[PDB]
Amino acid sequence: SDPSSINGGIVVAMTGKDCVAIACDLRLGSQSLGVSNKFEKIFHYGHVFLGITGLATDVTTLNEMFRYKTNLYKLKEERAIEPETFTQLVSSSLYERRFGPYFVGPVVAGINSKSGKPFIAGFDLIGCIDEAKDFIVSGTASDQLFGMCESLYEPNLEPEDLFETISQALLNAADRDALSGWGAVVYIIKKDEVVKRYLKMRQD
Amino acid sequence: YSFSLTTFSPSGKLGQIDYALTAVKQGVTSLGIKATNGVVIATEKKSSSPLAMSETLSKVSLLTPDIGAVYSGMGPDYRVLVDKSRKVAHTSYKRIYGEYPPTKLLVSEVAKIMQEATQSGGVRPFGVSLLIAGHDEFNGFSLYQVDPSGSYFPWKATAIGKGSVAAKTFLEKRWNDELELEDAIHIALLTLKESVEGEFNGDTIELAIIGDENPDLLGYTGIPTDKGPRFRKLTSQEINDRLEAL
Amino acid sequence: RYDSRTTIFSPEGRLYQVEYALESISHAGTAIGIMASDGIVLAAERKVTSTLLEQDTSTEKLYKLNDKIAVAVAGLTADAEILINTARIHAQNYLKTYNEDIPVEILVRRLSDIKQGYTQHGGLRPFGVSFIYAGYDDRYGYQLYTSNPSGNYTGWKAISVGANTSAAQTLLQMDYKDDMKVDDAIELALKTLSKTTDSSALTYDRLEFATIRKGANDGEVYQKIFKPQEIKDILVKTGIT
Amino acid sequence: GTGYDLSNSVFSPDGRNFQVEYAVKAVENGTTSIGIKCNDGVVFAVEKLITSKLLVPQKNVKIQVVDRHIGCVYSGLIPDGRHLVNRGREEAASFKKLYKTPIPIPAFADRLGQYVQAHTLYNSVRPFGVSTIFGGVDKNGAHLYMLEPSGSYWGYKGAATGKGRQSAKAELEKLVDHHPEGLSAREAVKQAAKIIYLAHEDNKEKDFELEISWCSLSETNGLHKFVKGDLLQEAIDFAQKEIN
Amino acid sequence: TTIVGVKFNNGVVIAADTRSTQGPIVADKNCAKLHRISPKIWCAGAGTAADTEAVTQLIGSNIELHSLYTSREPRVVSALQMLKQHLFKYQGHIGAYLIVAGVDPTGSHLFSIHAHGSTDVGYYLSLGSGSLAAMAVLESHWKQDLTKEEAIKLASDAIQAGIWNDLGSGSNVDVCVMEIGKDAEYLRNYLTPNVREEKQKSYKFPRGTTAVLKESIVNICDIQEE
Amino acid sequence: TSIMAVTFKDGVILGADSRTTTGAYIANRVTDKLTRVHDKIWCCRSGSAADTQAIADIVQYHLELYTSQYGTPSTETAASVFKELCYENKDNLTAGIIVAGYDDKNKGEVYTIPLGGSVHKLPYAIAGSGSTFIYGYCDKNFRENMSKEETVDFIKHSLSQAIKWDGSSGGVIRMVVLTAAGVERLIFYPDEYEQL
Amino acid sequence: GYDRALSIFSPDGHIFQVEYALEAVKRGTCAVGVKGKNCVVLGCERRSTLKLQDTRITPSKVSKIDSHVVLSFSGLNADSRILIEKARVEAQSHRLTLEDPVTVEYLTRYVAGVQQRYTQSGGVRP
Amino acid sequence: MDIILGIRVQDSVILASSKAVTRGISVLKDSDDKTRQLSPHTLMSFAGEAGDTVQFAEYIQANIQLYSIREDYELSPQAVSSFVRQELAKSIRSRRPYQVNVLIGGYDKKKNKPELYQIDYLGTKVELPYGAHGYSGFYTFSLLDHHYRPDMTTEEGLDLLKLCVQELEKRMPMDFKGVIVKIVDKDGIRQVDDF
Amino acid sequence: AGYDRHITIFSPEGRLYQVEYAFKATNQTNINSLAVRGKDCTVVISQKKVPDKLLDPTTVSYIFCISRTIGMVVNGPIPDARNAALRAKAEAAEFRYKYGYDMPCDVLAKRMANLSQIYTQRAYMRPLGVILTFVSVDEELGPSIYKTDPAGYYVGYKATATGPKQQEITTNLENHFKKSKIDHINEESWEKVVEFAITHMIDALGTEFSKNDLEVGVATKDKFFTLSAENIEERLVAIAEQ
Repeated sequence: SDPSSINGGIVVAMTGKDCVAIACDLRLGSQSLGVSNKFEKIFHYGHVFLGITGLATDVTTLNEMFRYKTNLYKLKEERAIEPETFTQLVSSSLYERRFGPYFVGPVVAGINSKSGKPFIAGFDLIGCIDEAKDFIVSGTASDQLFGMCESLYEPNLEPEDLFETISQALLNAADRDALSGWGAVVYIIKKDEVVKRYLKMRQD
Repeated sequence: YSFSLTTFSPSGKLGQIDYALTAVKQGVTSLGIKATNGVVIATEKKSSSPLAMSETLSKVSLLTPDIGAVYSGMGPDYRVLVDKSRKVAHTSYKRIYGEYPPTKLLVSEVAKIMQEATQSGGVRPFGVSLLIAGHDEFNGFSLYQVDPSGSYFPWKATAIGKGSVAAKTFLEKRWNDELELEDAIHIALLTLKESVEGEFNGDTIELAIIGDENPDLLGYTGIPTDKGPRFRKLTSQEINDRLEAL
Repeated sequence: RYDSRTTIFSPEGRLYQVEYALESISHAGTAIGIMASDGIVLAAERKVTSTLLEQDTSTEKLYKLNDKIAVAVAGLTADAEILINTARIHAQNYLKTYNEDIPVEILVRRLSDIKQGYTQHGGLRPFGVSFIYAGYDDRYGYQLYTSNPSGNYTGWKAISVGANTSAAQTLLQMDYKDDMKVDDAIELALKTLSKTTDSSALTYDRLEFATIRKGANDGEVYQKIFKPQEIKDILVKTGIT
Repeated sequence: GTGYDLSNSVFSPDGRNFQVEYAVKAVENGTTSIGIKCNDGVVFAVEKLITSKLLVPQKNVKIQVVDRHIGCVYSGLIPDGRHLVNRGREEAASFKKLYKTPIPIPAFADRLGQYVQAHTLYNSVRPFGVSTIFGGVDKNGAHLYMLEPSGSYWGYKGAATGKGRQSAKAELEKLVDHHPEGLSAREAVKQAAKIIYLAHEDNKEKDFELEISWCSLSETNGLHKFVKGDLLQEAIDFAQKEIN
Repeated sequence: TTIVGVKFNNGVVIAADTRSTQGPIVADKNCAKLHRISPKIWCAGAGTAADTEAVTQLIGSNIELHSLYTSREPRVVSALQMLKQHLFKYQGHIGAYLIVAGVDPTGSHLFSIHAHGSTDVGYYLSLGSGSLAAMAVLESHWKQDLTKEEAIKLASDAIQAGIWNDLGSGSNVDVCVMEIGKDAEYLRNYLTPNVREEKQKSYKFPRGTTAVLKESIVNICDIQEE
Repeated sequence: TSIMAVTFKDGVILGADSRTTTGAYIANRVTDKLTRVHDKIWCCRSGSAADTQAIADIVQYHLELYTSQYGTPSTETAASVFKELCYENKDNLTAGIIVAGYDDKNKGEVYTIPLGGSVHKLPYAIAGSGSTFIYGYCDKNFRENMSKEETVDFIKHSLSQAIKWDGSSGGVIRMVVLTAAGVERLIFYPDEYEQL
Repeated sequence: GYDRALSIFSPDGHIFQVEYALEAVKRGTCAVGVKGKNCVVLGCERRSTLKLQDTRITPSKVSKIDSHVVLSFSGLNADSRILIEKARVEAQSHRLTLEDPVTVEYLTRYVAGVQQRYTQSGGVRP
Repeated sequence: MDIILGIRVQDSVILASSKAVTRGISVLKDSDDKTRQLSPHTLMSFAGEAGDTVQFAEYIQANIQLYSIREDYELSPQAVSSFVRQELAKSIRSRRPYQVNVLIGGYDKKKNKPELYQIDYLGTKVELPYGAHGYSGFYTFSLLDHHYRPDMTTEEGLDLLKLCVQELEKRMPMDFKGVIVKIVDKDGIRQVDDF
Repeated sequence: AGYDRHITIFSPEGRLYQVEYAFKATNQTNINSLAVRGKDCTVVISQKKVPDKLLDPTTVSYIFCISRTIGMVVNGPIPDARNAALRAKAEAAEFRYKYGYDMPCDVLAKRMANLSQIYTQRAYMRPLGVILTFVSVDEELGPSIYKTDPAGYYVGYKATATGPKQQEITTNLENHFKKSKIDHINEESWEKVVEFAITHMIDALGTEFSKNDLEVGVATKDKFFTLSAENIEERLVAIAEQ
């Protein structure tokens, strides 16, 4: 282990043609002890989905913090935040406390209702826009994911082919990740609706 | 009663608010007309001496490239408050939202600076009522009036200042539900020539628009994915052009 | 004489400044909540209007403070603006800390202190805002309250603030029904608003409307602000237009 | 008139601040202070009235020193003038630490004028009510100012204030006439005394004590010091001789 | 990463590669290393990607605020001094390395600024990981006085050598040309040294090639009365 | 990086090595270390390059105020600002700065301000890391109240030995001449001064 | 008389602001206390303003500060509302310190304490 | 403290707390609680470093109690747990960090459902039917899957909990010298005497 | 009736009586200033009225050196004159080290003007009674004159004048610019632009001037200096001689 990611967790975001997906494992760990099988990494505010990897206490704290920040916006402008705009909001929350900083790697996923265009982003510890629209992965299996994703990646798969491609990438990676191995939930996100599908997979 | 910011009146309201309103009425005449692809904003300049440079007065000041303003009321209050407005717009809403703020949101910040200058007694509120027009990709072209009473209202066409009352009926009569920007620019000059005559000319009337994106003003190129300034200030020579064809 | 600052009382144990602050309220338009077990309607009237005042792009006398509690405003809109921001910020603070959308009581009680606080301490002006708080909390169901500018609260089955408080209250309690319908509650608000307001025809554009319901699809709480056209249609039904 | 005093920041319609004019009137009741600038120095003399004949003589001064080279004498209220010199010693001292040199006389003139101006600008303090004549010698030679309670200052060839300003400005006006050249600091010591002696016919009810001080580039090594002993007695004999 | 600047007569060019590495893994293959301070000031980032990104934004808002305030064109010169101050305050606890250059009425200027707050002027600069690999190309091939043409050719050559010898410098070259009294020309992906190699099988398969356990709809919108 | 300033009869001439090194990497090879803080007052910088720049700009804020309110500053006056700053920022900053200037009434005056910050009036001074290689040649070969040609030749030659014996010293030898004629720049290039 | 302000004393030695404060108490609902020997009963008038007033959610005139001390009020309802909350933070805090529940004798001092404080000062009304 | 467990069954929540209080090489007292009521149907056990434990328990106790009086209505266990998580996650960025880890059991009387929430020191809320911190969780988590069923009576949960005490005792050097077993039900919170 | 015993409390016309009594305090030293634009200079010539003979004249001034390229001429009273001069100097200093370049005539005048607004915004300071006029040749605007008023109103100018007899100065200037049909003086060295300002002022007032009775400040390109009495004297016989 490392001090910024003792409690693990993995999130993977891809782009398809006018669709995104995002998926995560559901294992929480604390050192070598696997604690809970149900505990989601990904949370959402309106129509933008966010996974937050890292030291587990800060995932929970920013889940709450972002909800407070998003909802202040929504009520005031009378309209949903968009996943282009939402990028720079993560970047400022993370940078406010550069000294003593949040230990997370959040990954956005989402599709605009003003372009119909998939937007994914990654951020580090004190935050950055990593504005690739290749595919964006974070977590303890960061190394593992960048290769598995790359191999499979063909741009502009149909949504239901995209579900095959991200679920497979995630499952292989997880078996070989020490601090995640249990459960999975995959979000297949479209403009119209958002379908959530839990996998069935091995436990360790 | 009338005569502290602290004292409520028998029928209510603060009087300092009413007196600050009086100040506006001693002002110059500014007016805005919403078209379906723009907002035109217009005002005049005066300075007493003709030995004065007129291109040094600030009264058409862009807050952001997306959002222009005018005032009626105190000249000093304008420069200070434009300065403050800009400063707040980047802190609350360009470091966070990541782009220059919405027309609705920015109008609320401006009202909030006023409001703080009413709460603290012995500190007068600003002498100005501004008109703040802008564009955003959600609520479209928009127009507001933000009063020194710290409240703002959205409007279709409006005028403020001394000549307001004469201008508003011209606006009722001459506004139609579908207009172009070019018919709005001519209606704007026409109405503003009621405010004064004997001195109205293309170098002393300052008129600007918040119309369509202009990449001409963007100043960097080869980036198609962003838009250019909505704002455009028309030069003295343009204002003369429009005044001849009228 | 005693019409000064807030520390000082009148020898009759009246603070003139709370009394005047009440009177501020009836110089901004009528605002009515009527509670029903099917839902709460909040209905409001515009203080004044012109033919080129835009009022179909936004509300400005109906604000959501959160996703289950919303407020109608009557009084100075400047005084209102700061208090709505403070209420809304607190509404989400409660969300962050407990993982529940804030109870109606905790939110009214907070704001009652705040109004009281500006009168009691320092040299600051009291507030001259009446907010009709209409909420849902899973304790008491449906809830109506209203708060005085004085900085206290009472729960209601119907209340009217804003201009023409006495008459608007009288017509409401005259035709009120204990169980009511949501649909009837909307009708009784137009019927009253007609006779109290000195506008010749009662137009959709002089109305804002929002409804808070759990009976428009259960399992969930739905806040439905009426758009201009929905308002425009319901006048027809009641035959004012 | 009535109104626009009772405050010390309130403008009058005439365009003035009344209360600030009433300051000058207090300075007029104060005892006579003069400075005669000289060609290689400055001489400050002051009329110190005798409250009763129980006063200790030459042990109470309205002369105070600032740093080690700048003379100050105030006319107006005695303690107000003290309070303003203490602030001045701290300011001269901060300048001195910061730059590792003694103050210029123009430097001090700027700084003092800001501290008087600060109390005319705010609503919770009474403006000062003292004039303070000061000066000394620097690189750039000798210089003399007189700072009014209004916070106004200019250089002077010669300056007078107090009850005796009527006599004193007139004697100084003869002094420039008889000497446009400068007048040596030595001969100005003997001069300083005569000026006070004639200015003491405006405070004739009481008796006085004459104290002379000086600061001269070549007869005091740039430093301020009290004039005493033989120099001080000669000036007395000079003033006594010509008054009769 | 690699960043160069080449001063020429009629302006200054700033080039930098698109790849961003955070550890031995590549964060992004394409992501901008030309951040916009003002319409006529541009700069590129090196070091820790987060520190450079934040700083540019922080200083950028201030120089747009300044333009409005001084009611005149944004100086490069304003920007550096303000930025330098900003950098000083952390005492080198912020890990930003930048090359800032621009055109203003004082002319074209090309500056280097370090994390410490050391500041330099040259007529050819570089900073980053791959700075030693580009620096060699500039000193040899540069001479004093150049046209537009030669400057743009020399700038892309330096990054290109950058990619081929430096590990953290990769992918494509993005170039921005700021000439005095003309528009900045943002030429995205001016140069590719090596295009993509494709994968040799199709990896898209039917569904049920990945196992499902439950299928659900999660909310994202408010229902009506239906 | 060796810097000097050396008085003579008609003035003082500052000398500086234009090489700036951060490790074995020369960060820049044509960045001079001559910084104007006033018309007749100039400063040489050695030590930590970041630290010295930051001190340097604040001395000018003071001396801007100094010119406007209090008449021109003297060579002495500016050198005191340096001493004050270095001393209070003992543990945050080590600045080796040589302050020198021309007055009319006093001629050229040289003050070295140490790392720790003091002030030391000297007829000739050398500071930095490149300055510990040229001491013995500076003492012997100098004479007071020189003629202008001779003073340049003294500065050029001392700094030429510095380059043989240190690696942080190099570039071109910069000089700023301060005399009553004005401020004059002078430069040499290595092709010339290694034949010495 | 000397009701123009709170801090100035009065020839008559009665601070007017306090006297008028009492007068205000008569506005509000009657409350009565009667002690037994094994009971205290604390009753209050609960005056009904209209028939539209809830009994569902509308506040009672009697408020428990802690789990064995009870409190009624008479006065300005607005003012009572923060007085009851301030009473309560301390009250609970009493257990933080001692690990003893709130003693009635310590509690009266405290409630009199917040009040005394407001009177002593000049930039608050009682 | 030296043993802390939580098992949640059909209609109750069961929590076990260490008796022993180990301070240096001496056990100063062999029969002390390490649990305090938050509410009449919400019970928080605590374990961790000494001194942190005692002042923290009482401080949290004061706050939940104060809310309960304010609203004159008791907060749901779900609420309570998020409150206790928020204090820990703030402390980890503050001057004085805690090492107090908690399990909060509650018989939710609004959802009519038993709930156990494990909360660690750093500040992680997890809903889980099991729970334990220290090196007590590293024995008894494994054990719990087999002998647990999808539900059982509170009596069968008591015996199940006794089995985890027996596992710990054998294989862990730490003494705790019996346990206090407190049950959290719909009718209050009670103590059952257990070996 | 309330409403100049307070800074902030408005009249029922929406005027601030107290703030306007500051526009009327600029007559208290009773001097006139003229500053005009040439084609490579900005000139300011204001009276130096040394009333008494007890005064040494060379310390009497209203022209202040603010910065390397910036002067300021004061009309109105001395105590506030000095406060205006330190703040503009203090700000000149701040701008250079913060933003790393010289300070233009606009940037300074706007900042002082905003500052005047702040002083009227609070009721914790007063307005000053001084009129400030900044003179410079700007780095890319060339000749610039910005008048900063006591409220905080500013407008630029081709020519401005200030003082009691300002109206008499104003007609003479207007007629010149009307007839010439340029916004400048086309004299191509500053020594004759200075002569031109002296020329108009003699005619307006009807008074001769002498060495002690004028003060002249000259903003030239990239430098600034205020002229001694003997250099002013050279100018004065240049007028007399044609």
